Amino acid sequence: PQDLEFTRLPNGLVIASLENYAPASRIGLFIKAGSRYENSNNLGTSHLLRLASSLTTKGASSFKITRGIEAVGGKLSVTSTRENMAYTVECLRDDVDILMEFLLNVTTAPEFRRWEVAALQPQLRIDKAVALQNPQAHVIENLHAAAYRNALANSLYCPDYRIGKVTPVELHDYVQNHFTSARMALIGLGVSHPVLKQVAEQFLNIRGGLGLSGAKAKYHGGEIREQNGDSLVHAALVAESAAIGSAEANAFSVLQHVLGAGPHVKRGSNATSSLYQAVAKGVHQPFDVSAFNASYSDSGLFGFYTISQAASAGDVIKAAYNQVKTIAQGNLSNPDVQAAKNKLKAGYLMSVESSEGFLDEVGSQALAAGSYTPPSTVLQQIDAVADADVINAAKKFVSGRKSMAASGNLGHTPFIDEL
Amino acid sequence: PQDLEFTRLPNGLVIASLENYAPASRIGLFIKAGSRYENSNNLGTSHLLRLASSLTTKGASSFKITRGIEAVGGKLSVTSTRENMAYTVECLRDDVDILMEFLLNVTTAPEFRRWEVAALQPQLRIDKAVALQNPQAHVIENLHAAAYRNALANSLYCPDYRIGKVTPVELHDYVQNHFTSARMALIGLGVSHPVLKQVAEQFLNIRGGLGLSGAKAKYHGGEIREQNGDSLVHAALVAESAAIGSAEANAFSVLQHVLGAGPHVKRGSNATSSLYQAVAKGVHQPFDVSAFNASYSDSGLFGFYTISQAASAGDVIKAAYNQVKTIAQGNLSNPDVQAAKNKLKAGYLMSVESSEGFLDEVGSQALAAGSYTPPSTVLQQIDAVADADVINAAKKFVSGRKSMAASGNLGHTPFIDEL
Amino acid sequence: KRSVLCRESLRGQAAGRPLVASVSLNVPASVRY
Amino acid sequence: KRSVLCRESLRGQAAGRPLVASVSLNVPASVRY
Repeated sequence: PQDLEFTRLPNGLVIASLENYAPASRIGLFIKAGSRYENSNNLGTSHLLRLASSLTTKGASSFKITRGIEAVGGKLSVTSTRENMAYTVECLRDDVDILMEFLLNVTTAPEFRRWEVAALQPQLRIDKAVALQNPQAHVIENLHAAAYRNALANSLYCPDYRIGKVTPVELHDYVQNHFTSARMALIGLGVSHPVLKQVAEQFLNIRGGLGLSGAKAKYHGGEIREQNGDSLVHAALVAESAAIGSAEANAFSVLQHVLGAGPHVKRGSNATSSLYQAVAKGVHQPFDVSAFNASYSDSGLFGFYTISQAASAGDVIKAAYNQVKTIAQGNLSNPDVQAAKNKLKAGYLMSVESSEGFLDEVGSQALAAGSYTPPSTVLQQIDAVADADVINAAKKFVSGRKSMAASGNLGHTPFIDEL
Repeated sequence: PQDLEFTRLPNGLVIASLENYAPASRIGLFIKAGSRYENSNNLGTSHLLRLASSLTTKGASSFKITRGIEAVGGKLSVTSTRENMAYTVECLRDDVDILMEFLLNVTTAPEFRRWEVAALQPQLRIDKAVALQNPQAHVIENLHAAAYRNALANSLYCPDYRIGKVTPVELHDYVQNHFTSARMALIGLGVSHPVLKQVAEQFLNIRGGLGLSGAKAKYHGGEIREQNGDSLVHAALVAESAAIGSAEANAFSVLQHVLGAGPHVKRGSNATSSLYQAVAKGVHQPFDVSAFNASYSDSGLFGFYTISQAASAGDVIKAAYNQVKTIAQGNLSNPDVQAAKNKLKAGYLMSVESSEGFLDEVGSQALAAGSYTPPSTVLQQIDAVADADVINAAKKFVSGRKSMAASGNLGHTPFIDEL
Repeated sequence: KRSVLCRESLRGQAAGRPLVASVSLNVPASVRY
Repeated sequence: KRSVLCRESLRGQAAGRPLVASVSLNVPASVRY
């Protein structure tokens, strides 16, 4: 009924709210601290911070905090990416107040006790371990660290050698410098904005400029290669995409989809996916491949991902490239761009068809722009992309510094010079 | 009294001998299997092979082998490099025969038993761990896998993921293909050649061509960077050296020494080392640096090695480069080349002033050339290097594809584009 | 570990705003794109 | 682990024939250049 309601304060923190109909409300304070905010000496402290969200803080002991949310059947999720760190908080309409006072403690009153922070430490390994089970995670990670040099090439997961060495002052300093007013965006899905503000005003007023971590962007072509014993091999090939919320970017997104192979059908094969077709024809029976597309504030990464077998690695890899070369040679007919488009549009909508989805989308936008762009407008922007534009962007991959990351038996994985 | 005595047989295995005066005799069968002979599927096999020297074999049980050499106070060393694998065997004049029959079983009659090979396995980790304690080894290893693509890029220590996966048919295969007649060279430091030959003839006649592992060379510039928590940082910068036993090579070696900083004085600083001087002047108080020089059959690696602290990494790294650029700009006075030369010459002679040294030198030569070049001759060759020649070589590092490896806090370590 | 032998493979990463988003929650836990 | 604080550092690798030669012997054991 009532649409969202943004409001930038004097501090510069953003806040939104949507009194929805249904029974479930969810706050989420998104602080601007991603993994790109750590240095050589600070690496792995966001990771630990992410995992220390239930520790004692100034008003609420670790015990109260967890038993408290249990009391009421809430959930407290602490999500992070290379650029941001969403602190989610779900619970029943009637219990938001009990819950909010928890989110506030957790975020503005953390008390990292030597003893408490010390117990955690080992959790990092356990966490890292489970996430590194998906080749995607280590390759994807390795990708970022090869393509960047300084900031976005920092991974999400603590470096093995740092684990036990993440000190209390480190956590306290990261909170202090990054968990600040200018970088924050409140976001409610079932709360009163009037009452939200009040609270935001009372609890979120802290000073801290950007880049006390060492903010800045830079792309650097590089290749990280991980040999294994596994039959299958994964590899990424990516060159500087266009930036976040910019036209070029958007273009990329649309091109992405022309090749992009995320199956829309269970047990179904893509007929739409060029990459898949092309790859497929020159490739063996079992394989899988998809267009990769990343966009961040101050740079992007666009290019594709492959999953071949030991002796097909190259064939696949090249095949994919060649095909994306085709579009950059100009060869791309109108029919396919419009399908792509509609694919993308559909996607975005579904993406925001959920509370959790919406709440992410909103916060996300808060941190980038400073307001909420409605869907419609969104939709218009994507449509504006020119059928040529797409090609043009694609031209850029082929004529853009390469950066690749592979895993598995790498006898048959092309190097930079190979392609 | 009697000088060595080489002899190539119909098989193509070389054999030498020097009845010396002194009490201690040392045989050593050098088989031509280095690390470079394994594939993606066979990596780590020489390593295990190297560690499995005391296992049961066809004529002597692991127990007899060990207890036997102990009986007499003998030593059995099994040394390898990227190109070769020297199987040394020391003992008392009188006991060569008991010992030789041991060397022959170990090498021609290995019996890798599922159970025995299996209990070894864990030793690989223990061995890898103890050699990875010197930054030099992991960097120097990282260097070779960055700079090569395929063959010499293989490391001497088994890859963590392979350890327990080293199977008995692997060991059996590796021996069979590589531990053959054409690739072998017996070498005695206190044995009769007449009696040596007989034995050689009776026990070393096995067939096996080269490259059933996949022989071939290739250089590829690349950078491997390993972040740490250690104050100090080590990095290596190296371009395709000249090949083994060729003029270019030799030139490199002389050049190496003009910059080469291997202290000749305890607690003493080099006055001679240009690198050190130049680095020193632009560098801080504590630091250390030296000229790196590697030469193999089908390729080489020349350049330097640095050890700086966090913030000084670049300054030192460039400093060192700049200085080697100087020599490449032409700036190098006669007085320094002759010093160099004499330095080299003195070193090679001291290298061979010991039994162990001599024995290595000799076998080494037998796998390359096919005969023993005497010292004198050696000495002549190094002298033939032109003062220009050196410059010219140097010109080649500055104008040859770069390839670097570093470890530690890499905030301040130049990349490829940095220098 | 889950065997990845057939045609079924369909994993590769690329979302709208979020990219490689790792969650750690008090209750659940995961890795998306 | 041995502390490497002072001027003493003098480790860098480069020999004549042998380069990075790793020994494994029945009795002793090591890593040279």
